[PDB]
Amino acid sequence: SRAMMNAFKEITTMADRINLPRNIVDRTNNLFKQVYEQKSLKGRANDAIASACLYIACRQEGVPRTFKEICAVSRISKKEIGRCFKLILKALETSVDLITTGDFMSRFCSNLCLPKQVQMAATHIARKAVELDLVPGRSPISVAAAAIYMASQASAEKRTQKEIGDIAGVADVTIRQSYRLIYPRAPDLFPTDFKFDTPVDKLPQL
Repeated sequence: SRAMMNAFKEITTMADRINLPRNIVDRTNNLFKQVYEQKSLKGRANDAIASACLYIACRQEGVPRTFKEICAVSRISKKEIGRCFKLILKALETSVDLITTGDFMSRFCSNLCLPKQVQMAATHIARKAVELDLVPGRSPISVAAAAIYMASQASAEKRTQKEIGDIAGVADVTIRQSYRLIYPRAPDLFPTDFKFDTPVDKLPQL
């Protein structure tokens, strides 16, 4: 047992750089030990397997912007976390898709001190994203709550998957399946309003 003890130090060191509490460090640790012996993770990326697990326990509630942020905390082969991620996600998808309807108001989506600047900026992204059909996996209203958590990372306004997506009582497959594939290689969905409070000029991924 060696790499196993090395993946536990990368699971707690990653949450310490994401500004998250030990709560996310308790899920990323139990997430790696639960998928550390999978039939596709003999041990070729202890830091890449933990980073993904972090994007899970945090995407549920405790991560601003999106995975693009949970990645800035880890730098172990960014070409693997993407794969190993789909593996730790299949072992625990979610099964929350049971609303995707109580998000048309978009008024209670800013109960965490969020500025309307990102509220009108998010609608602009889902405006051309839903009108162009880039990821109609679930429904259109899903792009509404996914555009709110997507604008938080491009409107110089960071938030949390909880106060940004959980407050929408929509579904985890709406924000994660809305941007999971709503861009070819960047957020080029803005119509012209979203001036891009943040200087990303290329902020893909949610």
